[PDB]
Amino acid sequence: IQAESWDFGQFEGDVIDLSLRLLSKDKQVEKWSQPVHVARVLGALLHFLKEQRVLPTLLNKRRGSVPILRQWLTGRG
Amino acid sequence: QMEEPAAHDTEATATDYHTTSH
Amino acid sequence: GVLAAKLWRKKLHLTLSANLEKIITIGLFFSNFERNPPENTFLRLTAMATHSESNLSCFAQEDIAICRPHLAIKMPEKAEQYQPLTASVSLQNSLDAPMEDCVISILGRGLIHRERSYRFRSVWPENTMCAKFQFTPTHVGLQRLTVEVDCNMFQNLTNYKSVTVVAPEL
Amino acid sequence: TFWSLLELRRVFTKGTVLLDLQETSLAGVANQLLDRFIFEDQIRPQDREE
Repeated sequence: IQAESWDFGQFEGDVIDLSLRLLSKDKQVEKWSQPVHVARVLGALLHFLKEQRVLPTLLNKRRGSVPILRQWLTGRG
Repeated sequence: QMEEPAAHDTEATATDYHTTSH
Repeated sequence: GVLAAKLWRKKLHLTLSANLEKIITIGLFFSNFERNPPENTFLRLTAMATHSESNLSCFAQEDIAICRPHLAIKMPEKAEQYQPLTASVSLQNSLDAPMEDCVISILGRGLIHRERSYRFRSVWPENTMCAKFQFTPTHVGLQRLTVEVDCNMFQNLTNYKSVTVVAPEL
Repeated sequence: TFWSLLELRRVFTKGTVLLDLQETSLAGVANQLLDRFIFEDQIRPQDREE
């Protein structure tokens, strides 16, 4: 087992705005009080983004989750 | 340590710090 | 689980005496591989024993990880905020070739703004790199320094070390 | 003055930029700026303390 250091970066200045913008694609705003609904919606949307944006095979250099989220949501990076 | 590493001007991960906030 | 490349095959012909256990030692050498394994792949080692016309073959498999040289980071456990801090980084070249095109990067949220990449000299086999970095921690708390080493033999070799940055004395 | 803009362009061409610096005190800004000054060969390490 090899541990890779990862920067989640959830408290970056735009991650909250990006997450709320992604959640805004769900039209059941009344259910946003429920963590189960929010988690399900965001998981489905992030899986859809991963299928859309991840390309077939530096290319393996990683700088945490935040650049990946920015590239998935905006197409830049 | 012994090495005095020389700076490498690289922009490979420069876009990884470009925020999406306007 | 996607098959990347076929690296090595080996065929043996043995005779087993009745009710006798036989131990065969086989050396698994990188230089025997038909090609270098693709990056971020794992080694599937399989054994298959077939005898005469029994129509049944014994089989075993094992997943083997590829182990890269250890990136040793030396740094004090505690550090004062707004005071210079030195972290020495060492790597031993345990490969069969010199390490060329060597780039080392350091980063970490709360210690270094974005990342700073440096070039260090080529490392000949059985020699050691020993690079020292000075930076001033500026945020109080439990921080982490991440070091990444790049060369022509391996890329994105990452190690980390945690440092507790404390507030200055009143 | 003409020389003002002349030298401003001259030092901007090799200037050290820290954009979106996650800092909230003058000491932190100064320390990170001096570290980036050393990184970009703008100042020698013996000038950093002064």
